[PDB]
Parts: sequence; C-alpha cells; structure tokens
Amino acid sequence: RTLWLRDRALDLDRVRLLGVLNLTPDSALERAREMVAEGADILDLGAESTRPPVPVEEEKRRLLPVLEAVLSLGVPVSVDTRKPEVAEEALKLGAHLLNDVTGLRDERMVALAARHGVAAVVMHMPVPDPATMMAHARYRDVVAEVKAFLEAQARRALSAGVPQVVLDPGFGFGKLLEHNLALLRRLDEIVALGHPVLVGLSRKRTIGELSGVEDPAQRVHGSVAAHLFAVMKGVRLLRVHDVRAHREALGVWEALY
Amino acid sequence: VRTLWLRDRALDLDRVRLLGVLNLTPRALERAREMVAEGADILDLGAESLLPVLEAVLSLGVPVSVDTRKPEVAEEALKLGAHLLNDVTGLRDERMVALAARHGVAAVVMHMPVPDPATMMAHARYRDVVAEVKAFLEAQARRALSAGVPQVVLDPGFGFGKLLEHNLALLRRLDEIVALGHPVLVGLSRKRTIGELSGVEDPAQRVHGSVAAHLFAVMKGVRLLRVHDVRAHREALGVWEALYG
Ligand SMILES: Nc1ccc(C(=O)O)cc1
Repeated sequence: RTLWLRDRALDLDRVRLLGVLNLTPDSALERAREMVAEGADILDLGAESTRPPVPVEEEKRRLLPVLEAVLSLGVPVSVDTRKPEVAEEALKLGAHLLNDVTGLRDERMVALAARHGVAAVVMHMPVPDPATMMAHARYRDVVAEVKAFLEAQARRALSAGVPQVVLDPGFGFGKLLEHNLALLRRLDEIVALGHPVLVGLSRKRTIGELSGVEDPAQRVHGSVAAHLFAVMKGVRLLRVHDVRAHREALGVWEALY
Repeated sequence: VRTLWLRDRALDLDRVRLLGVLNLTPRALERAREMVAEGADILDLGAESLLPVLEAVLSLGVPVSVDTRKPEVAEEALKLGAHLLNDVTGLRDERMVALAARHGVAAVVMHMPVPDPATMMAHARYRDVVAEVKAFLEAQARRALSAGVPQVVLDPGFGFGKLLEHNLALLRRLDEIVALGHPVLVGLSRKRTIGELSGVEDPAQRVHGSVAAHLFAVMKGVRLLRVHDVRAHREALGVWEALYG
C-alpha cells in the first residue's frame, strides 16, 4: 500500500507521520526543519483554525509565504484548507496533498485536486462549519454514518479524477467522547474500505478526558497511546504535534507488533 | 478476576497496576507521596546494584515491594512490614523462599541465566529463550509454592543476561508467559532494549519507548508494570484501557 504525493509515492509499509505546523494565532521554516529532523514524513500546514471557529477570507498571506519557504526543504507538504481559492495557489506552488476538513463537499475542491493530480483527504464532520459542528454532535449510529459518508465522498472524488483519497474519521469534529471511542474501537472497519486512513488525536479533548490531563500541551502520553491503538487497527498515517515522541514510540511498537 | 496478594490485602488486577520505582543507591520521602499521588499502586524500594527509608515510606499505608539479594536485608524488611519480596536472583536462595512463606508474602521470580550480574551477559546463549525462560519460571514457582509461599509473580527479567534478540523474542511471545497462570510483572523502563529500538542514548529520556513497550505488554496480558515515570504510564493507560476494553 502506498500514498500518492503529487510527484512521488510514499510506502505505507510503516507508519508515516504528518508533522503539524499551525499557521494561526493562539493554541515556520525553523520548526519545519526541526520536525523533519525529528522524523516527520510530511509537513501539514494550516492557516485557518478548525477548532470547535474564526473564518479568514484572505488567508493567502498567512500560508503561501511559509508554504513556499517550507516547500524548499524537499519534504512533502500537506495543505489544510477548505477554500478552493487557497488550495489552487497552494497546489500551484507545489503542495503534495490537500487536506479538506469539509470532506470534499465542495466540487471546486474536487475539480482542483483532480486537475493537479493530487490526492485528497476526506475528513468527516457532521456539518461544513467548525463553529456549529459540536452543536451537531449526535448520531443514530456514528460508526455506520461516518463510514457511509467517507465512502460516498471518496467515490465521488475518485470518479471525478482525484488520483487517490485518504479517509479521516475526524476525531473531535462534531463528536463527543462516546462517539470518538466508538470510532476508535471499530477503526479497523474504516481501514477495511481500502483507502489509506489518516487519524489525528494529538492533544484533543478526548485524550484529556481519558488521561485526566487538563493542559492540552501536556497530552503527549495519552496521544501516543491512542495513536498506537490506531496503528494496531491498521492505520499507517498519523497527524501529530510531538514528532519525536511518536518516532520513539513507533520504533519500539513496530519492532514488536 | 485475578488478584495480587499483598501481605494483608488483595489488589485487584482487573486493571493494570503500577510499581513505582524508588532507588536508594549511589531523608525526604517526598518522592514517595509524590508517586502515590501520580497513580502508583505499589512502591518498589531497592538499594542494591534502606531500612530507615522503608519504615518512613510504609507509614503511607501503600503496599511496598523490596528489592534485595541478601536474605538478611529481606528479613528485616519483612519484619518492618514490606508487602512484596522481589528477588533479583531467580528466587534461587531457599533462604528467602523461607522468609516469604514465613511472613506470608508473595515473591517475585525474575529470570536471569545466572545469579551474578557481572557474568550473566556471558550466559546469553539460549537455544530457545522463550521455552527456557518459561521452564525456569514455572519450576521456581512450583518450588516456591510447595514451600508455602502464598503467591508468586513471574518476571521474564528483560535485560538480564539477554541479547536484544532474546528480549524481542520474549516480548513478542509474552502471552505465553501470562498463560502460565501467575500474575506477570515486566519492567522495561529505561532499559537498553528501549534505547536500541527508539534510538535514545540517554536512559533518563526513554519514557516514550518505555510506554510503548509496556502498552504492548499490557496488550499481551500483563497487568503489573515496574516503572520510573508513574504519571506518564497512568496517562497512557487511561486512554489504552478505555479503548482496549
Ligand atoms: N480542530 C480541532 C482541534 C481540537 C479538537 C478536539 O479537542 O476535540 C477537535 C478539532
């Protein structure tokens, strides 16, 4: 199994890490270089917060400048945006992967991905808006519903020409602890859909709730634990903040499992 | 479910239990109450390669495990109240088997090719390390019990007279040691195996690899972990046990 990165293929015979490089206010090259040094396989840059919600119409000056710089490192770069407007400029500069939190609901995003021959991440979110997503954190059967959505969006994207689709359950996005636990426990069912699967629980509320850690910045141990469980379920792509911690844990885990 | 006998009470193994390490080798019992606050279920004290501190720590009401090769030390520790005897020699000396059965305390049987640590690495030549470790643990356990020891805990002795290849083989088939029916204890905190697999040269900076190895052991059925960073493990287990169960 491999992941297409616009002009190169990354083998998923071992877990690959997407180092998060937030380009927002509260919660580049120097840190990007550090993550690469720590073992990041892909650098995931985002300029608009999807936290459970400030809309930013011209985030081009936020991202593109850092992006161009980061792309000079020679490492694959994932662009996290829900605006076709932003993606196009990102893809034209060299982006290798498009990470869309709105789950490719926008045809413009699908069209662009297909046009540039770039894979796209389809993430589940009950509704296209992060400001009200938590307001819709209710499902008849969350696993069944998230699975159906991911598969349907992936199908829609592929038949449109998108080379490949990566599925992401979207932990924490319009989901309460119970929903995240359910998805984690049955994550193998999403892996069984045949597409590469990506997950990211780094420092999320669910980790805080289960580990009893008040400060999001001190949740690395619960985050590593959740991610190892996901790896055990077949996931080979992880979105993380602490790259070194994960590389160290995986060094042990992959030699044992 | 299964339990661990601790001199005057039983500890439920329905969930993973942590033995927090307190080494007193080359005073303030702060670290003691600190580890208990972090989530340690048992306090492991050892001053080998004690008594004054042991008496102080015991007043916390938390079970205390003592690590020693010398029976003279074990006796005085048991007489003071120690709840678990951890013999780092395979429980080869019938003198400490006698102390355990006499004080009615459980004893840990840890595997090592030979008693002396100065030459045990010269005895890391197993034809089948898993089979041989299993045979040894079972034999020592069968002997200790017949002698009156209330309960025995088995420890594969990672890093004791074992090459990386041996440690890996034991970890990968750990379920086979759990299948012997006794509570199993593992301690990979800061060990060379972790340094080798995680690429971390400084022993004090191996927490992430240690947590990963211990979660793997938990997945294999181990419910007792000897650890240095108590908090890091409690945090990881909070997530792991909620998910994997
Ligand atoms: N973007 C996000 C950041 C954090 C969380 C979360 O903690 O659940 C969810 C989404």
